[PDB]
Amino acid sequence: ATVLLEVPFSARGDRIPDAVAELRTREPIRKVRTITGAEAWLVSSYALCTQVLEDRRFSMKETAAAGAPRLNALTVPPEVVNNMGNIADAGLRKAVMKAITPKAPGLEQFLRDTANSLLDNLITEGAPADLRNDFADPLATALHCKVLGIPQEDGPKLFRSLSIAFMSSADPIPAAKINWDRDIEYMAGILENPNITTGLMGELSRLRKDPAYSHVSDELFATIGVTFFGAGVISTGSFLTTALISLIQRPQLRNLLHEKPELIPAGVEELLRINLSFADGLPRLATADIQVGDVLVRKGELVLVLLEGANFDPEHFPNPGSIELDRPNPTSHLAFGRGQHFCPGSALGRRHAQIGIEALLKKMPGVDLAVPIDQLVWRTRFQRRIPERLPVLW
Ligand code: HEM
Ligand SMILES: Clc1[nH]c2ccccc2c1-c1nn(-c2ccccc2)cc1Cn1ccnc1
Repeated sequence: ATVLLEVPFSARGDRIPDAVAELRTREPIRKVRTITGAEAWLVSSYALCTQVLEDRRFSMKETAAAGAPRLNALTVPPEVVNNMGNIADAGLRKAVMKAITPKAPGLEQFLRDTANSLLDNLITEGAPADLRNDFADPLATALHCKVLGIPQEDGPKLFRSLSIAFMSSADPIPAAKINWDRDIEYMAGILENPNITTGLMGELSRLRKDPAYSHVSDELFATIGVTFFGAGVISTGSFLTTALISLIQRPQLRNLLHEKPELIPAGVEELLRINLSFADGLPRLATADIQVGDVLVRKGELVLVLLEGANFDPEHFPNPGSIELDRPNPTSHLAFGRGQHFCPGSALGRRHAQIGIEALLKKMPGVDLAVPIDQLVWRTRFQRRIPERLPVLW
């Protein structure tokens, strides 16, 4: 006898397990066990993944309900699960979304300058270089300090919360509350700080004193800062790190993009499609009995939407493991989700990766791994897949 299939399958972010394709073919919705011991339905085809994400009766908010089957323990207060809904109810969605586009004057130049400085320091120090800890993550951190309007020198401390805050744990995590409460106090201070006049926190600080927002809570204003910094930094740093691996493993593509950088946006869209940065399926709780494929999902059950299930589905993306810059459906992947909860940072995440890759290919056209790929150490029980270090030479 064997136990019920456990998720996640593998923390490795450099290859998809052969098993995903066999599951998609045989049982594109099927029962699994999460690290908490809960049962869940794992959805792994493009068609069924999009069905679940576009039907709000598969609820994000309700995943936080006491007593629900859980993917993992919350590392945030349960109200944060409904963060975007709370932002919309407060009348803040348009302003928040406008502040996190990559369009502010100077933003892209700042990204380019920062990437080039980071790369020059690595070149000066000499190979090998760690492209996660000394390039992708500092680039993400610097970007989000700029986007939020907060001092660059405050970035590293906020960043160091994230190796715990985005854990995927069976049990509550005492350090997550300590860091959460500290980071909330920081953002509350930022809202009171008269020098903070630009970016997301500068805008929230003005709206906070506007009569139309006088009953929006100071807790929610601070929560927006903490959550958008953390989600954006972990998501862009992790995605860029594992996209760099996929690029380095493809010398012909690396060379093509170095030679024709106008193709980098199309290359980044494929790197998004094939990205394994999300370590777990996206969780939703059924609020009704709903037919998904051959399974009648019952009210109260947990559903997990496997992004790489959709994004490597050959029925939607032929030759799914190959990076093709001429696909007819290039942005139709699920790397940013789909539906009500589609990532509000998508444009920023694209631009962070495009500029980081453009800068890397110009400065380090010969970039290559400095260790055999199997020597990368994949972080476990985390909400992202990332190598602890990414050692390269050039
Ligand atoms: C390449 C980078 C990124 C990737 C791959 C990514 C991916 C995703 C995905 C898949 C979702 C959907 C979650 C769900 O439906 O359960 C999402 C939601 C979200 N992302 Fe991103 N993200 C990235 C960058 C960012 C950035 C830069 C920010 C902010 C600065 C951000 C903020 C958020 C927020 C606040 C949500 C929640 C939306 C909601 O619950 O409605 N993300 N992201
Ligand atoms: Cl949840 C959720 N929903 C969101 C919607 C919009 C932005 C963020 C979130 C989060 C979230 N924030 N966060 C966090 C923790 C500390 C600092 C900054 C962020 C970790 C998670 C994810 N997590 C937690 C428990 N299980 C999953």
